[PDB]
Amino acid sequence: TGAAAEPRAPVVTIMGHVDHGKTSLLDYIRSTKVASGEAGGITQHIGAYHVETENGMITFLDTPGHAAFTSMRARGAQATDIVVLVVAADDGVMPQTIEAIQHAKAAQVPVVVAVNKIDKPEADPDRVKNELSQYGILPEEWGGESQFVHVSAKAGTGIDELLDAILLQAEVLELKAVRKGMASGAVIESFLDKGRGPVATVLVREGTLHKGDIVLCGFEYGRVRAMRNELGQEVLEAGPSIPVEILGLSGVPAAGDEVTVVRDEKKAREVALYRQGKFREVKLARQQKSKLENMFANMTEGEVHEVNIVLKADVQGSVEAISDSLLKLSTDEVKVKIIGSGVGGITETDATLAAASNAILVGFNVRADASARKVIEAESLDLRYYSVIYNLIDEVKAAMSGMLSPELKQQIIGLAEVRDVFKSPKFGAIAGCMVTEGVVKRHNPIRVLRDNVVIYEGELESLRRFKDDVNEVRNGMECGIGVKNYNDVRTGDVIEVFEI
Amino acid sequence: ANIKSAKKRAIQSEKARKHNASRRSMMRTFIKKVYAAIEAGDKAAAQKAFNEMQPIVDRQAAKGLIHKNKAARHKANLTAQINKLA
Amino acid sequence: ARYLGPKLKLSRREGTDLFLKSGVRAIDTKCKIEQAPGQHGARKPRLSDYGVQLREKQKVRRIYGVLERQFRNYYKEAARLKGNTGENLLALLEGRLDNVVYRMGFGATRAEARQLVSHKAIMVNGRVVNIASYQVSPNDVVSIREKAKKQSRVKAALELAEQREKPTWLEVDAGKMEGTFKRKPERSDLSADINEHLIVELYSK
RNA sequence: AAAUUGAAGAGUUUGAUCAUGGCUCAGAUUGAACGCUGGCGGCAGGCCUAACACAUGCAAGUCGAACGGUAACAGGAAGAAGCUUGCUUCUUUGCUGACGAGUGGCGGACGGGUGAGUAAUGUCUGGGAAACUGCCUGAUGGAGGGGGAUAACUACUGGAAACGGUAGCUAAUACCGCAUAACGUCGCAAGACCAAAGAGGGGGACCUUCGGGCCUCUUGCCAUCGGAUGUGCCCAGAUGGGAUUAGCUAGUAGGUGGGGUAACGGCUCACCUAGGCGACGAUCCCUAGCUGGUCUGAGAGGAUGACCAGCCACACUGGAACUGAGACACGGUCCAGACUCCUACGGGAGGCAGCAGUGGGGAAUAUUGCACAAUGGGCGCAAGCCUGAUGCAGCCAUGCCGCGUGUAUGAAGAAGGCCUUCGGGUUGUAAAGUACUUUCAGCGGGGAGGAAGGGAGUAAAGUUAAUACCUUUGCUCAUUGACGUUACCCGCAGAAGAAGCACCGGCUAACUCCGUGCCAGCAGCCGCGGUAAUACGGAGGGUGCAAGCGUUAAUCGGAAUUACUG
Repeated sequence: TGAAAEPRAPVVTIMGHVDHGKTSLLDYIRSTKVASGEAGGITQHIGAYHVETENGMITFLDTPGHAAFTSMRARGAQATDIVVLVVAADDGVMPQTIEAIQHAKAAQVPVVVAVNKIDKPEADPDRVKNELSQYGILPEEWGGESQFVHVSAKAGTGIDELLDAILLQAEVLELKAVRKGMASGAVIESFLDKGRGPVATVLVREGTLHKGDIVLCGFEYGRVRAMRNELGQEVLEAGPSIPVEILGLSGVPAAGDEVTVVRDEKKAREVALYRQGKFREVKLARQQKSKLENMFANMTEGEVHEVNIVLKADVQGSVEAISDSLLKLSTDEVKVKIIGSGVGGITETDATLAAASNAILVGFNVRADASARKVIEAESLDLRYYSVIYNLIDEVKAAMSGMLSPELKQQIIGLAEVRDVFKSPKFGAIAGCMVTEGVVKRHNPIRVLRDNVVIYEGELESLRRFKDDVNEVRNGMECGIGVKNYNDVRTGDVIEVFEI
Repeated sequence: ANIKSAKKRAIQSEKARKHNASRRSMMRTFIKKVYAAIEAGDKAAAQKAFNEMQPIVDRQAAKGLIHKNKAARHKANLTAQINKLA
Repeated sequence: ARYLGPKLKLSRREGTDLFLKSGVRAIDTKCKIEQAPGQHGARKPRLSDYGVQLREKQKVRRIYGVLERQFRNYYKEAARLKGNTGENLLALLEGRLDNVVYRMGFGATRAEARQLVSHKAIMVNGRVVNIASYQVSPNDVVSIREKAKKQSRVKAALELAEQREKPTWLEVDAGKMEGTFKRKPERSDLSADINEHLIVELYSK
């Protein structure tokens, strides 16, 4: 209330094809350079960092661009007032970059861009402008108000222009916020900690906070125990501009959503439980449909063989995002499904979950609990943690590829022609043979054919030469053969034995 | 130690420990001289040694290094034995 | 915490008038008094021994407006107290303020009297008592407080009261709208088709 | 006067019966959970599981009236100046209000947490004799004269950090001699031997080296004998089960002597005797903290040991002692182990079973809150500082208790629903209508108590050279509440914002229709379901409870079904 309007620091997100040195732009401004200090060499996580530079104040947010992160780039666009798209003259435009174009226009967020490489001689700006000209986005001096910036990103060259454009682009549009009032906003990323407990990184649209104030995120509710901002361990107050990690919530909330503070917690309890009921009702609803959808007691074909996986990732943002990419590798032949996606770490009921149905237990980042090790070490299971999602997406596929059992044809072991049949009481017949090629074996299957068509098929029961009854006969050595359930032996036909 | 005074107490108790150790070692020495005389059968050496020992088992009692009763037994015990021989 | 539904149903189930309405009307012109509620009211209960005990306890509870928990606690206290337990139960009920307010005629019903109490219209010894179950003692003086004295409910209530049998153990001044709980009522003061010993039997088994 | 003056039975074996005998129900109780539902308040309760592991804050300090002291901030000052001549900013100097770091004193052995270990260096009951015991207390005397050090600091230097190395230098209520020394210790006695410390408040002649002397009172220090409280020790009885455990024991049992403890003692050692325990249960094995009490039962019993209080034991695991009146130390030390954190790679650091909080386990158990205002603890002469003890607040229907969710009037008794032999019955005075009330929630207004003290002055007594000071007791003045928007009282608006849960075949309070058809399903026990199902599922109606109601779990009861009573 009061309709108080105060200026704020613009929240900016950056998108692109992987490798435009999107991270480098931030770290150089931050004077940090945390890049390539982490596993994978690339940024697989989202974070927001506010810096203090003239003129005024500005904060930076970044999301990696990959086929896998469909959700993160979608949510990051609508939350930010200004979007930046990194582009390289060497890279040009790529299908991941055009994917970022749609997120800029659909979120009706104004866009400014920067050329990443002025250092390399084979890199030219004119190529970037013209090729992206075809797309309505990124006009330059054509009356489309969009401005291009040329930065070294390694050289650390201004930048002066890019920074100015960003400040100006936020300046030309009216900045609306309020210093005091009812706090509200969105959640960047949520994860689970062992000592601290469940936490969330929250952008506050209206900037206000207090240790005693009750906060409600999604269907989760609770009082804030403590506040943490970036490196700073404790902050007393937080404005609509700078982001602050929230702590003390009941449980790990959704990867992102609208958060609203309330006066009293008791009034907010019924509301939070109400959202759970709807989410549970649709959960059972989608459960009944998928099972009844087949309209039959089983699958019409032999794809029934499937693989199960168990996943718990430390961060809440990943489990929803990478699972979508994990359902992309799914095929009709082998079906893979996720069971019991966790908010973090590992637990007794999780190891029990993998005990009932055979599955691989994997985590984006996790450590084994003291009670967890006892169960995993006892029963036969597999515990594998992966720093990057790419090494994970490859091996799950590997697990699936192995599952397959296809025999498309075998290699004959030997081929033999039979002559001068003999009579035996046990098998009913013994066909004298002469091996023309290869080696005949006992338990290997055979194909009996006459005039190129197969008269009969079977697997050898007895291979006997003379009274020796040897298990193996080479080529051009007299040999003997008999089999059960074969009535008629005729000369001129050839028996083909083949290994499997 | 974690607390300010806890740190200080450990320092003081170590000083006291080295103080007490020194005086206590001295005292037992002068007690042992008496038992050694006794075991060699000399009245005089053992009485003489008892007279040097007396004031210091008494003093260390007054000073809390030992209790009064300990000082007394030592004097009682040695006195018993030395008299029993000469 | 209070029975809020239809009242004559209760009378109809127990087979008697429970005085849950003012008494301005012959009860038989307001309901089918001699028939239980429901589709099968005409049906007769060939009623077990447990049944007669239950219904008698219900009857007394429904007269005084007491739910089970409080009434059981009333039995416990009657039992603990010296002298006949059954009679002690009725002393305790009859000593309730909502009840006494009704008997002095300040309320047309115990329900109405209870509302008077809850709504801070009743004083005991010139002190405001607003809880219905307040136990009233010999020599206490309960009164309508000055501001509640012009309520027309109270005048009507005192008129009807004047037409009921007049209780011995209360001295009521209708003009002042004050009255005095002289003494605990004896057993002989209270209706004789209440079977306390049945209620006593129900709660000992 | 009163204060254990109290005790129920039902269903189910059979065609039926009586007996036998188990199963099952009605009852109370719970640190509960789950399902449906959910308005307010008072009081209580809240990790029963992993004695699993823990990020972060906080949970033990305080005294300048013991001491050298200034680095912070605060004034003050010869003298620098802000100078617009009384307002002042900085250079200086501990001059003082205070106070970081340091020595020193007292407290860190209490308060708080847990129940792992322990069938006995435990607990309970009742007794013993060989002992110590800070602070507080009564008694009687000391409190003399000296000495060598040291942290801080200064200079030089090593470390990433933690924390060091050299040499200087200095104080004390730190530390040590010497004297003094009995109603003390040793000794038959004669004799021999043992301690200490100052610091403040005020002041009359008197005066100096202007520090004080000296006068005076407060307080601390030493000795010895007591009191009080605390603690150590010893004996007897009782305090779980198992013989599908019957033998156990070399410090073992005792004796002598030396040593040892605060003290008795195989506590320890040497020597000697050959004992000691055990079917009245030793040894071994399993389990477990004990009690007051708690729940149940008419009782006798049975079950049990959260919350409150007493004792014990433990403090990451195993071991150890140092300091101290007290510890083998919950936020001390050392060693070893398990584990974790920091690191510039060389080295460091830590222990939530304190209060919050986190991960984990689980069917399941709360906020990283406010305040020292009150009671109580530590330090201090005090003022005061510290106190996650405690007082309070938040969360959860977890339980107990209270209250509300309206009161009265309202008939051919409407519409709708339900049953019906279509006559009518019912839901039902229920609803609508009509008046009427306003608790509680909402909103404004006012306003107890938990506050005793402590602070300035004042006056009187005891003091004393003294009207100082000190201390006690009266007087006035101005003040101290985290809870707090307190309890409670007054006003405003309108029935307005406040009803669900299980059950209805017998046991067992509550019956009909439709659907289904040995299916779908119910089910505490018997037992329901194949065309009339009061037993399934829906409906209408009804019964029982009610901010709860059901289901599950759990102890005792009924069970005279371990029977001492019986």
